Amino acid sequence: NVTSIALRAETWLLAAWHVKVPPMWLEACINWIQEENNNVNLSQAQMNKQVFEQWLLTDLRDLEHPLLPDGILEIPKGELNGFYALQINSLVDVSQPAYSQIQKLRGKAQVTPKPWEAKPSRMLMLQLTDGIVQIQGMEYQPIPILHSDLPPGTKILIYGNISFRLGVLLLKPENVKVLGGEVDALLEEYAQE
Repeated sequence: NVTSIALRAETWLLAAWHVKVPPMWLEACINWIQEENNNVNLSQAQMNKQVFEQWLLTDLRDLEHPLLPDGILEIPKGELNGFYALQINSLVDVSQPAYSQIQKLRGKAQVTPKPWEAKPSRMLMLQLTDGIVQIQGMEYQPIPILHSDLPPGTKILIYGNISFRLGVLLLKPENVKVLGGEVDALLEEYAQE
């Protein structure tokens, strides 16, 4: 009964959202959901939905379930292929701060060229994790769906062919989908700074 529920929920999580979870966490999650709803007989569809929502609010470190390939941090330059439903511990634009510093360092008939210099585009740097390893994700090309206010713990789907350099993923719009969620436990950490 319970294992059947777990197997169907696990298949659904992977099939629908590319989410991968440890069986021990999953069965405990199902038990917890039944005890919360005071209902032992929720439909599979409703159980699937609530399990996914619990996952979105879960700190991936709790799962102790590796997602990323072993050796991504050791290869100086390469490409990552696959679907990874990861977690954003935090993010910040690194472009504006660097540009700012440079500006200060910049300053410190007759015609004079005044060669247009547009504002360097936003550069979001994400501190990512699958709960086991931590890696960085750079906004290599504009990715509007991402923004500096996404809460710590936000779950994000990283997929396709992704180039990486020195432990940093060079993310492009076609490699990202925001799944949402947040980790309350983490919101307490970064909201202090």
